[PDB]
Order: sequence, then structure tokens, then C-alpha cells
Amino acid sequence: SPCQKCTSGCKCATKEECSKTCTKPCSCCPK
Ligand SMILES: [Cd+2]
Ligand SMILES: [Cd+2]
Ligand SMILES: [Cd+2]
Repeated sequence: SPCQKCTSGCKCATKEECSKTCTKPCSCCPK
């Protein structure tokens, strides 16, 4: 489940950015 900034805004392209706004692969980050 994506945070309050990943829905229409998954700005994570690599875990280097994903691990910066999130803590894990929301329902949209990498898999
Ligand atoms: Cd997120
Ligand atoms: Cd993320
Ligand atoms: Cd995401």
C-alpha cells in the first residue's frame, strides 16, 4: 500500500529514491 505521495506520484524509479520517501515497495514502487 502506497503512502500519501505515491498514488498518482510514485516518484521512486530505483530503491535509492524509494528507500528515501518510503520504507518498502508500496503497491507501486519496484517489485
Ligand atoms: Cd511510497
Ligand atoms: Cd516508494
Ligand atoms: Cd510507490
